[PDB]
Amino acid sequence: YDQIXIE
Amino acid sequence: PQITLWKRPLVTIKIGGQLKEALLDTGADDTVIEEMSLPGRWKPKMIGGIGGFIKVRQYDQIIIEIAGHKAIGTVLVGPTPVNIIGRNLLTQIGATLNF
Amino acid sequence: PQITLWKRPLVTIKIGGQLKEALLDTGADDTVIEEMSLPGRWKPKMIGGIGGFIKVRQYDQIIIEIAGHKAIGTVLVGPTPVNIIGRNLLTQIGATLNF
Ligand SMILES: [Cl-]
Ligand SMILES: [Cl-]
Ligand SMILES: [Cl-]
Ligand SMILES: [Cl-]
Ligand SMILES: [Cl-]
Repeated sequence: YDQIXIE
Repeated sequence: PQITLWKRPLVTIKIGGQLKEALLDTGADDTVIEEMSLPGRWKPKMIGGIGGFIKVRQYDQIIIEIAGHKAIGTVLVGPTPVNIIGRNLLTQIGATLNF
Repeated sequence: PQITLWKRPLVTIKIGGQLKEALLDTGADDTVIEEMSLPGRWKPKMIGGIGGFIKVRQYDQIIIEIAGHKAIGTVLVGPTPVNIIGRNLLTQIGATLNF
């Protein structure tokens, strides 16, 4: 699955 | 513009006639915004972040202005901590990372 | 270099004598690396994002070489799904977002 990293 | 990174790279976006704040996020494949109403049908999508996976609503071909640049593309709606502009729309506005 | 965003902006880093691949992430305040040993004292931290929070170990004054540029700063270590170079080190290598 697609990855969304803000943090 | 040339945006340095000493502060979060927050910009104003416009979606559905309304202004919002969003983070320019090179670590994001996709654009994710907090709950709002968008037109048309949506499709399911699962996305992964630092803490695990969430379900979102995928809307395609949405008109969005990002720091005054026009984009038209996929917007995900779901329980994100902050509005995120990801690479799908960063490429539309011509953004690059430079060092 | 100028890095386009058609693909994830992955680079080689050296940290703790180890070569790793990491994501240049303008959406991350902090640098977060998968489990590894680092020298010195540490203290626990919680960091959050899509999917919620994870617990990490915070190490200060860690030197990293990022795509051939050396930087020093705090590095968080824990169960991140991907190694992240966040703004605290991106600033040190002079990285900017341009469009
Ligand atoms: Cl798109
Ligand atoms: Cl990729
Ligand atoms: Cl190790
Ligand atoms: Cl730091
Ligand atoms: Cl600077």
